[PDB]
Amino acid sequence: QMRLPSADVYRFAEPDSEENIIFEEGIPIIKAGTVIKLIERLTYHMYADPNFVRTFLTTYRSFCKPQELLSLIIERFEIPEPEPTEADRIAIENGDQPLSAELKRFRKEYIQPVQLRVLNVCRHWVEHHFYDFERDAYLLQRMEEFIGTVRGKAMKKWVESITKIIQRKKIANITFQSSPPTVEWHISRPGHIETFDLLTLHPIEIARQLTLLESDLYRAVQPSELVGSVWTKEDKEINSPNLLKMIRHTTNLTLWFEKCIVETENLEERVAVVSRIIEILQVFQELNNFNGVLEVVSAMNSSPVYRLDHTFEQIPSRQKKILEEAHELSEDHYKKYLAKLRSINPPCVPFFGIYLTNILKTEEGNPEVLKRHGKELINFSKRRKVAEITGEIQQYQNQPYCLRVESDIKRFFENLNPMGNSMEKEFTDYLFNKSLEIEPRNPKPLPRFPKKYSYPLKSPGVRPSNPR
Amino acid sequence: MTEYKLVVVGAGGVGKSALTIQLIQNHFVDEYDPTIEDSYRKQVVIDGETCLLDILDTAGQEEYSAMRDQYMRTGEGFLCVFAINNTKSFEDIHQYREQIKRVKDSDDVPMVLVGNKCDLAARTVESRQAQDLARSYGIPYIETSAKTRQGVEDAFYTLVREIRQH
Amino acid sequence: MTEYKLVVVGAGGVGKSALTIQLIQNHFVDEYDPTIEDSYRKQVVIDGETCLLDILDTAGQEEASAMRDQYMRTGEGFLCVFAINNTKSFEDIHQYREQIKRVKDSDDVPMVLVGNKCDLAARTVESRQAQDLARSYGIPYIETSAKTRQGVEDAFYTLVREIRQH
Ligand SMILES: Nc1nc2c(ncn2[C@@H]2O[C@H](COP(=O)(O)OP(=O)(O)NP(=O)(O)O)[C@@H](O)[C@H]2O)c(=O)[nH]1
Ligand SMILES: NCC(=O)NC1CCN(Cc2c[nH]c3ccccc23)CC1
Ligand SMILES: [Mg+2]
Repeated sequence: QMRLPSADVYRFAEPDSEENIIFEEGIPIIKAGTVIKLIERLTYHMYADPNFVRTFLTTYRSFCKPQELLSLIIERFEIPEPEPTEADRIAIENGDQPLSAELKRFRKEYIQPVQLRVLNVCRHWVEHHFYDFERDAYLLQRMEEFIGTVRGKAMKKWVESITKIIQRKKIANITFQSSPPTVEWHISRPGHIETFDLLTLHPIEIARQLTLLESDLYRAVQPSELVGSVWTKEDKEINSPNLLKMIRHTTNLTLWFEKCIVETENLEERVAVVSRIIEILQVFQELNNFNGVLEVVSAMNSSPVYRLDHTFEQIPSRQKKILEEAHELSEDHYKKYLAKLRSINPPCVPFFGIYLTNILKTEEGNPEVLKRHGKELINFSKRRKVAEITGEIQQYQNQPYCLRVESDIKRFFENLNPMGNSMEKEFTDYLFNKSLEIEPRNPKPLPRFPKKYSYPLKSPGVRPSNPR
Repeated sequence: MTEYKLVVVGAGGVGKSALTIQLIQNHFVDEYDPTIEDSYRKQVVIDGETCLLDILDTAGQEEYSAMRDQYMRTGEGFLCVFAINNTKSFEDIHQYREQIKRVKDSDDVPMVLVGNKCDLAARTVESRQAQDLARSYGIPYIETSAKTRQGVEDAFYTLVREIRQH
Repeated sequence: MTEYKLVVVGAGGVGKSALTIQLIQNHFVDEYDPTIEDSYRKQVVIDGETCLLDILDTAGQEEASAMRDQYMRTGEGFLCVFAINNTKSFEDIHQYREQIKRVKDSDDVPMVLVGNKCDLAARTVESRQAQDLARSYGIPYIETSAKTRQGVEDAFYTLVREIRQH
């Protein structure tokens, strides 16, 4: 085997024991360890583990500060070379040149791999977790000085590379196989944004533009908004604003669907509205927008809407089936949804809520340290569970949709504001009262109401057209 | 055997999720995984009758406020949780109860008020105010500890009795 | 769903990273940032079945040539890349195939020969020559561009079909 430096002058040479590292039961999986041992394995000389690097840089801030991480990898990087050996001594004493076989082996098989893996940690750090440096200018200065003063031409290529990457990140185009489908119009024509509404825009183009909107919001959520359960803490507006934008858009849409329904007082027109919303749901299923599917299902299951028996009695049979299938996605703790998600061909937009509950329960359900032999080891299997979840999230953020944006329909949906100036409790009561006005409790008789929509209520359907 | 569907509701950011976790988790070790099938299902014996508990806890999803009706509608009994060091969550209890009543279309739904001690900060809701609120609603009051598992069986078992005796 | 461990290998500058990012993100990277070791995941439906692709993007620079045995041991199939405007990278391909065969101690390892940068006119390796090599290994040859997305899906999905039929 190969000789390491003294543990007194290089801390990362301590032998593994159950007092500093614990493995799970073809490289090993770590269950717990000290920071030193975690960093040693993060940059081991034998094998690379890129999934371990992603797990560590995602979750380390719960057991170690950024300034201290940088100090520790700078320390791991400066490896002391060995002294000349006996065969080297004897050669020099005859004026010959030493073979230096063990020093050359130590450089090639220990120092060089450990130093590249340290640089690789730095590369991933800067390239995928640059917010540590945005929120701390001193940390960035140290990183630049560390990288900028690495001598030795074995490292030169990656040192020049990481310098350029850090400089780009500081100041800071899609290809498809197919062409995107033609944008579909119904009663509202291009540019006539004042006429835009649920029944005047084409239901295909509604689902498409909402899908693009929600996909952009989904793809914008970074793991810094999730780790530490920070979207639930007092500072969640600072720490999780892209996550909260997404959730609030989802809530707006749901309330907009509820409002469209219960503010349509005429029963025949309301059935048209409910039927159109179910047609939009169908296109969501088509486009794999599960966030949109659950927006619609949440609206149907809300209190103001779920009780409208007279309206749902008159819904076409085929659409009760579509809505009932979509609702079954959520039964049994989202059993069928999880299955469907893990079987589709992306792009998709997942439903974020499930991930949120799983991350939070994992963080509250597991101890942050393990006590072994009077030592406090960092419980790393807990951090791997959390990074497993964030890795699933990131996987569905890679694939873009092949759909044209229509700016005006996008702007219309971005600016939707069902609640207006009212608080949630007032607005929620308003919706429920409207529901009791337009379909009173039994045995009070079912009133009649005049029509509000002047234009035709016939759905143009959810099969796409295609002119030349 | 009978299956009860319980729903935990209440304000987020104050340790609500400790309840279901401490209930289910092999409460003599800690390696917890919410991902796996039936880490929310639990066979128990309550008053000699064996039954199966199905716990829906959507902690973390509190900002999806338009999804509450859908989640609540699935349940036969409700655990209404506040944190004893957070007055806001205590005052929110009223709106949660009015919302439950509305999606069940009923004025007596089986529910329990649960005051949860989630750390070592100072109590700001006294037992007395909580008892009085619980008495005014006609429901049981139970206090639990998020560290020591105290009161966690009592909270769920009480709710099952509340369902059985409806 | 089945998981497949793919590994992309080849000289430095041939486009291993550009291919993988094109596949994963539909985006073409113009900068040349030397890889040490990158990892990616892709859920995709191939021939009617759903599978999870675990793609490992490797270093092509000669400085990291002593760190290959570790990733060749885990990979289930290999994407052997060279650039058609680079004769030296084509000559290096022989050496990757030899090293894989040794490390995995098999003569039947799933791989695909990929000749990248086919969007360029100035070609110095001829298709015939590359194809001759591919037949002697008993593997398919596919020309790709990471810039125009030509052949990219074809290469990765072909390799997956071979791991399936292993
Ligand atoms: N015109 C053209 N340029 C390409 C193509 N693929 C890669 N390049 C360019 O070639 C350079 C090297 O690409 P890169 O993917 O970094 O190569 P690599 O094989 O990953 N090298 P390394 O092993 O050092 O990681 C970049 O400038 C990239 O833009 C291609 O298909 N066409
Ligand atoms: N059997 C009494 C009864 O009201 N049955 C149904 C009648 C109409 N309805 C259908 C419905 C409304 N909103 C939904 C949301 C999801 C799945 C079905 C529905 C729900 C209940
Ligand atoms: Mg590369």
